[PDB]
Amino acid sequence: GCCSLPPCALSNPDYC
Repeated sequence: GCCSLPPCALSNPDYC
């Protein structure tokens, strides 16, 4: 999911 994908985690910091 998002939190294990660097580009996604970077854009969704509070979510992760």
